[PDB]
Amino acid sequence: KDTPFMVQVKLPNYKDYLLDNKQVVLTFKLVHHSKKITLIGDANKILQYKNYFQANGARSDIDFYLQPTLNQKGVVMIASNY
Amino acid sequence: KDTPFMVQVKLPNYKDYLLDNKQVVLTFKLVHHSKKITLIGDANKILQYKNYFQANGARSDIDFYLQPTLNQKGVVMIASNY
Repeated sequence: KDTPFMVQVKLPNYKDYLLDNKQVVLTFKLVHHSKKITLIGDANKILQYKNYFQANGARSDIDFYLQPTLNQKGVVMIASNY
Repeated sequence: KDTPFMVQVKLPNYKDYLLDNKQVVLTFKLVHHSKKITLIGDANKILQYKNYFQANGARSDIDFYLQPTLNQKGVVMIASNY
């Protein structure tokens, strides 16, 4: 069956991210295949990302873990199928 | 411009991996996008994988890192574009 994976990607400010079409498509393929998503960064930034994926169809059986940080630039997303 | 990534996948023994076409194709998609590949597992097994990726990966700019362990169940592969 599917190869167990963990993918960590470095994402920009939510605003700039929406302007990077290739990055947006990549993150949605990641979410599509994941059962666990962790977002690390400023609390408001990671909420933007969480809500955006959920607003666009992310299943309720995907577990989102928010790790707020202080004075950290950007967002880190970790996606896993286990 | 490309999203910085690090992908960690769990692979079976080399001889079983060769029979999983979907897993073979996935690992070469990883190789094709990576600048660094780390293989963690039994010294003989991670060498088989390294040689396979070097011979058939069609990339000349990848740095391969070997981490021998005493684990006998498969190997862990970490692929990154930084």
